Amino acid sequence: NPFQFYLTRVSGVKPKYNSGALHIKDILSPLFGTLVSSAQFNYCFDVDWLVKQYPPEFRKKPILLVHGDKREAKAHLHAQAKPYENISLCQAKLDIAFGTHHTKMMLLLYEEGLRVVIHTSNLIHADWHQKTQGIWLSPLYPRIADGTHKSGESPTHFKADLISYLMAYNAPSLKEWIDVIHKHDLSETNVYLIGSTPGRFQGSQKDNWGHFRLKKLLKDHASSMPNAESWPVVGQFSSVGSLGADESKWLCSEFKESMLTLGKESSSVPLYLIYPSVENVRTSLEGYPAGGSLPYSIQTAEKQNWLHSYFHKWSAETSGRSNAMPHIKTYMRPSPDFSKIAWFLVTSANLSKAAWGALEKNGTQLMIRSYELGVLFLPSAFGLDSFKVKQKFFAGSQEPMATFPVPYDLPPELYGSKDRPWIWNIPYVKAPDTHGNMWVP
Ligand SMILES: O=P(O)(O)c1ccc(Nc2c(-c3ccccc3)nc3ccccn23)cc1
Repeated sequence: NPFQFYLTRVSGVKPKYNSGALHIKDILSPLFGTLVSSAQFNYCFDVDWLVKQYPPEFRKKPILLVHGDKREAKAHLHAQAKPYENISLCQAKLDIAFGTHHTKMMLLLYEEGLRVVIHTSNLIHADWHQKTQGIWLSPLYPRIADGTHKSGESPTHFKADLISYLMAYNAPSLKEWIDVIHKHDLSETNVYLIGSTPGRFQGSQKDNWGHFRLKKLLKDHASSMPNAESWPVVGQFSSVGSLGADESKWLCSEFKESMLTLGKESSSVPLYLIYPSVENVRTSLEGYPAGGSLPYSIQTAEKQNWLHSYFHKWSAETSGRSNAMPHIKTYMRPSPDFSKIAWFLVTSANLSKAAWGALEKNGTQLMIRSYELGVLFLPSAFGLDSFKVKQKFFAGSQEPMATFPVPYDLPPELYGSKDRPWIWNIPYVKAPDTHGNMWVP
């Protein structure tokens, strides 16, 4: 397949639903390359667990942890890392309040080349155990020969765009990785990078990041079709920020407007949001503890009850993962009958202004609080007008280079009248979960 989009392994499901899924130990195995060094961009790290995921023969190779922790949290991460002299740390600057470093990415330097992994899992055991998570695996990028002058650039501009993303950190450890990337040929890359970095972007930088980056790519590299107003937008996420007192403040104004863009010419578009209900969490493989990875607070939720009328249950029979709670985030543009999609994005970005950006200064400036990263699959980058949707995620299609593996069921199913969104800081004591327990925060 050309897409190289994988789910993580889920413990406990039938083997047929893990055939072609990847565990972290698979990604780091010597079969993927002879490791020289690596960078692990993430939010949360269990360092002892992380080192054990590397092959024994690679556990002393240099590792850079790129994180956003401050104050006592930074001290704790440093203390986790101090027993391993091969581990260095980069604290990503977060100079706007309430910002986070959420990007999940591995840079893997090998004797044979370079690989980039952009994915959705924290580097802790629980995120790779029984959750639905997404992975994009780059090709093995070969080194450009000493003395050869070539760009190594792809038609999607991925190499320069990944360097631009890393440049935003202004970090010496990441300039070293920028120089590694310069020395490699990334021209086979068929996805577009969509990043968020903290800042206030105007003018020539407005389109670099967040939802304006998405808009710009959709304007330049997608085509509008007849009855485009009938093609829904689907967003699927594991956390919800404060979106405002009604849908016009952000969600259905600037955010939906960027996501419905197609092509360069100048809304009734249905918007489906997929987010686990309480019942989804209760009956999940993990039970109520899965809700510790579904941060949606009651203080935020009670200020935006209008939002929950957009909410659809998690369902993933197609991948055997209805009970594997989602920590993947995805956004896509299906056709009215959900048989095709115009594009697909897998990203770290949840449904929040901090992640996607909020317009300021009379619509002239996009303000972003966090670091995020995802990859966009556009049909034009594969020589296609649209992607067919794969009927069964792990099955064998007649045209695998069309046929995009959407990991959950379409159409999404609206919450029922008795469903409620998972809210992680109130108790649930009416019905026990799959392990016999209640939820008492
Ligand atoms: O639907 P199928 O293809 O007929 C089918 C496939 C597998 C099984 N049994 C089964 C399971 C399992 C069964 C239920 C739920 C979770 C895991 N795990 C293993 C591992 C090795 C061998 C068998 N295993 C039964 C029927």
